[PDB]
Amino acid sequence: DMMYFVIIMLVVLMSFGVARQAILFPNEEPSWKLAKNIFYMPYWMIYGEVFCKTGAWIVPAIMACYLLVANILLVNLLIAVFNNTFFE
Amino acid sequence: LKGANASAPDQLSLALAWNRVDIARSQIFIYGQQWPVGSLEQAMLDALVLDRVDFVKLLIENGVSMHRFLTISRLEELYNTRHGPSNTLYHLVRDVKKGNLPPDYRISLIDIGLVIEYLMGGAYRCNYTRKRFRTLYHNLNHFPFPFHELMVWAVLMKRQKMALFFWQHGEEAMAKALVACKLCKAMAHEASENDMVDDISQELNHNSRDFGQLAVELLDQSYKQDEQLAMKLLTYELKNWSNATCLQLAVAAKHRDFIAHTCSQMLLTDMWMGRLRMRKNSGLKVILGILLPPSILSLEFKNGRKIYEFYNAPIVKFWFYTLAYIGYLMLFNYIVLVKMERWPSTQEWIVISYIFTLGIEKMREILMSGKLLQKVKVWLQEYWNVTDLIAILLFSVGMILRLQDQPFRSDGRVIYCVNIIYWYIRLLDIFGVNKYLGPYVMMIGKMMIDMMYFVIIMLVVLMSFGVARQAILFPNEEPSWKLAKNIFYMPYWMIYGEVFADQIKTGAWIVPAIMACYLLVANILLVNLLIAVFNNTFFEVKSISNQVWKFQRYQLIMTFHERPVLPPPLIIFSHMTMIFQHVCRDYGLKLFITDDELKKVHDFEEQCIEEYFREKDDRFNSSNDERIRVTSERVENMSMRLEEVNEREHS
Amino acid sequence: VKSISNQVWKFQRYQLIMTFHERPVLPPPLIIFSHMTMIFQHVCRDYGLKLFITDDELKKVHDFEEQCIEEYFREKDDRFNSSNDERIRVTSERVENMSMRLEEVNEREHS
Ligand SMILES: COCC(CCO[C@H]1CC[C@@]2(C)C(=CC[C@H]3[C@@H]4C[C@@H]5O[C@]6(CC[C@@H](C)CO6)[C@@H](C)[C@@H]5[C@@]4(C)CC[C@@H]32)C1)COC
Ligand SMILES: COCC(CCO[C@H]1CC[C@@]2(C)C(=CC[C@H]3[C@@H]4C[C@@H]5O[C@]6(CC[C@@H](C)CO6)[C@@H](C)[C@@H]5[C@@]4(C)CC[C@@H]32)C1)COC
Repeated sequence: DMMYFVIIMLVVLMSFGVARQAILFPNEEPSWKLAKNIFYMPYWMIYGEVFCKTGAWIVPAIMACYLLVANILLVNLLIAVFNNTFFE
Repeated sequence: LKGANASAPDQLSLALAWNRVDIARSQIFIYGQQWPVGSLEQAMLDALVLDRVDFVKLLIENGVSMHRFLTISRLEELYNTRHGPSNTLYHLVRDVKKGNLPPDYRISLIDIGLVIEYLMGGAYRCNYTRKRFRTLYHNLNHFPFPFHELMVWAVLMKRQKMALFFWQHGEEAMAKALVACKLCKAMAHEASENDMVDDISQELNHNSRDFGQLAVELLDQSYKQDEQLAMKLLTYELKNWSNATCLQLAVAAKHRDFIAHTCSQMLLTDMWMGRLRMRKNSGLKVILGILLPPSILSLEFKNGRKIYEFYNAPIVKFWFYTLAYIGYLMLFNYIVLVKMERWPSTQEWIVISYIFTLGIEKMREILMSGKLLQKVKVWLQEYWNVTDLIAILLFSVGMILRLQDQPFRSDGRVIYCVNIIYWYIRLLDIFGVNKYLGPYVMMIGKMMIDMMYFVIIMLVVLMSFGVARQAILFPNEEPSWKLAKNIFYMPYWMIYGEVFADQIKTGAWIVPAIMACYLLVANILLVNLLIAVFNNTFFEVKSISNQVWKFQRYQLIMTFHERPVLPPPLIIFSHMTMIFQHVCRDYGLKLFITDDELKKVHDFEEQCIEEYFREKDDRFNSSNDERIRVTSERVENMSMRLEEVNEREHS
Repeated sequence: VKSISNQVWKFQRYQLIMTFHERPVLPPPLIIFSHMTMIFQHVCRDYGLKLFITDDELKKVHDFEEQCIEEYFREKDDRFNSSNDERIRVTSERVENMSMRLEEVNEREHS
C-alpha cells in the first residue's frame, strides 16, 4: 500500500515540479540539471520544508493547491487504509 | 353450488367471483365433469382479467393450454380490461401518442409496441412494430411464445403476482427477468415525473428490485451448476427481445450486482483477452509482442492471419494507446522544459498533431453516437469529456497566441505550462484499468467532498487570523491590492510547518497569543477530526468503489473494442479511410449460435430454474420457524382431538 | 458523537424556523424603520405556527387517528402472538397438559 500511494504521489509531484520549473526558468539549455529540478524541491517541500517572469504569480497558487492535495487528501487516506487493514 | 343444479361453467363462475379456490378444487373438478367445449378457455379468459392467480394455475393444471388459448384478439381484450387494479398504462399510451387519442380510445398492439420502445431505450425495436406483424395485423392467430407476452402484459398493468407466476414458465427466463426489471424501473421514473399518487413510484421500484434479485440468483445457480453453459447463456443473440444479449440488457438496466458477479467478470476478461490464450502473465508479454513482431508468432492463439488477429484484441489496442500517450507526455515535458524558439520545433509539431488528431477523433465519436442535441448531452454526461474539451480549447488558444509577438509568445508558453498539469494528471484514467488503482482513484474522488467541507472552515479561521494580525501590525497602509494578499498567504504557509516566530507598535504582543490559539485550533482540532471522518467513512466507500469499478469494466472493454487499431498520433491514416469507403461483431459483442445449441441452452436454463425453485422450497420447509409453527398448530389440533376423545365416557 | 449531533441538529431546525418566522422583514442594518414604526402602532399566525381547521375536517381527522391507533394495537398483538418465544411456551404448556390427560386416559383399564 505504501508503494501504491508512492506511485500516485510521484505523479502529482512530478506534475507540479515540471509546471513550476517551466514557468520560472524559460531560457534553459537542455542539460541533465533540468531532470533534477523537477523532483528535488517538490519532494523536500512536502516534509515541512516549505518556502518579473511572465505569469510568475501562478506558482504560489499551484503550490497551495499541490500542498493541500498531497499533504491532506492522500496522507489521511493512507492512514485510513493502514487503519482498516490491520486486524487480519 | 348443489342447490342451483346448473351447468359446470355456472358453478365455476360463481367460485371465480367468490375467490374461493379450494371449493372449486374439491367440489367442482371431480370424476367426469363433462365440460362443454370452449368452457374452460372462457373461464381462463374471465380469470385473467380479474387477477386470480390461483384460478389461472388451477385451470392450467386441468387441461387448459396457453399455446391454444392465447390469440391476438384475446391479448387485445386483456390489454383493454377494466375489472382490475389501478394501472398507469393509459397515461403512458397518452404520452406516447401525444394526447391525440379521443376519449374511450381502443388500444391496439401497435400502441403497446410503441410504449415498449419508448420505455426500453433508444436502440430497442419491439417485435410488435416490425413490418411483418403490422402486415399480419392490418389484414385481420398464433403466438410462438405466449408466456413472453403474458409476462409483459402483467408487468405493464402492475400485477406483480401474475408476473411472478408467468416468469417461471417458458424459455429465456433471464431475459424475461432483466426486461421486466428495466420496464419497472422506467415506469417508476415516468410515474415519478408526472406527479402521480407517489405510491406507484415506490412500488414499481420494489418490483424492479425483486426482478433484479431473481435474475442474479438464477445466474448464480447457473454458474454454480456449469460454467461453460452459463457463459454461453450470457452472450447468444435473443431473437425475441430486439436482438440483444443478456449482458446488454443488464447494462441498460444499470443492474450493478449482475455485472459484478464472478461469471460476468470471467466473461468480460475472456472478451478483454480477445483471441489470445495467455492468462498466467500478460501485459509485459503483450508489449513484448507489440515491440517484437517475431515474438507474436511464439504466442498461442485460440481456434499471416495471426498478426491481424493479434492487433484486433482490445488489450493490444489499450497498450498501444498507453504507449502513445506516454510518448506524447514525454515530448510535452521536453518542449516545455527547454527554450522556445520563434518557430515551433519538431517535437512541438508532433504534440500539436497529436492534440488535433485526438480532438477530431473525439468529435467524430460524438458524431457517430440521432438528433444532434441529444448526442451532445449524452457525451457531455462524463467529466472526462468536458475536461478534455476545455484542455483542447485552451491548448488551441495557446497555439493561436504562441505564433504572435514576443509578449504574446511568452503568454502562450505560460498557458502551455499551465495546461501540462492536466495531461500529467489524466494518467489516473489510464491507471483505472489496473485492478488496484481503480478503486483508490474512485475513493479519492469520493473523499474530495469531505475534504472540501473542512477546507471551508479552515479558510474561515485562517482569514480571521490573517486579517487580525495584518491589521494589528500595519496601521498606516494605503488601500491597495497588496492588502488582499497578506490576509491569506502567511497564515496558510504557517500551517504546513513554515511557522516563523521571527517574522511575527501598540498592542503588538497580542500577535503571538492569537498565533498560538490559531495553531492549536487549526493544526490540532480540525486535522484530527478530518482524520477521524476519513477513517470512519471508509468501508462502505471502498465497497461501493469496488462495485462501481467492476461495473465499468464492461464500458471500458466495449470502448476499446470499438476503437480503431492505430493510436491517436498516427490515426490520420485511418481517419481518411472511412471517407473513401463511405461513397464506395462476430465476437466481443454477441455470439451467434445455431438451432440445436439454442434448444440445448433452453433446456439447460429450464433445468436450472426448476432446480433453483425446488432448492428454495426445500430450504424454506426445513427452517426452524416453519417447523416451530407447524408443530404448534399440529399440537393444538391434537390437543383438541384428544380432549374430544377423553370427553366421551362409555363406562 | 455524530449520531447525537445529527439528532440535535434535526431538533434545533424547529427553533431556527420559529426564530426566523418571528423576525421582521428588514435586515439589522436598515431595521431602524421597523424599529420606529412599531412604536407608533403601540398607542394606535395563520400558518407557520398553527392550522385552523373546520369541524367536518376535525371529525375526519379524529376518525383517522382512531383507525390508526386500532390498527397499531392489532398489529402489535398479531406480531407478538406469532413470535418464536410465544409459540414455544404455548406448545410446551399444551404438550404438558396433553401428556397429563393421556396418562389419565391410559390409567383406566376396562379390560
Ligand atoms: C550541457 O550540455 C549537455 C548536452 C546534452 C543535452 O542533453 C539533454 C538531452 C535531452 C534531455 C535528457 C535533457 C534534459 C531534460 C530531459 C527530460 C527530462 C524529462 O523528464 C521526463 C522523466 C519523467 C517523465 C514521466 C517525464 O519526463 C523525461 C521523459 C524527460 C527528459 C528525460 C527528455 C529528454 C531531456 C538533457 C551535450 O551537448 C551536446
Ligand atoms: C495603489 O493604488 C491603487 C488604488 C486602488 C485602490 O484599490 C483598493 C480598493 C479597495 C480594496 C479592493 C483594496 C484593498 C483591500 C480590499 C479588501 C480586502 C478584503 O478582503 C475581503 C475578502 C474576503 C472577505 C470575506 C473579507 O474581505 C474583501 C471583501 C475585502 C476587500 C476586497 C474590500 C476592498 C479593498 C484596494 C488606485 O488609486 C486610485
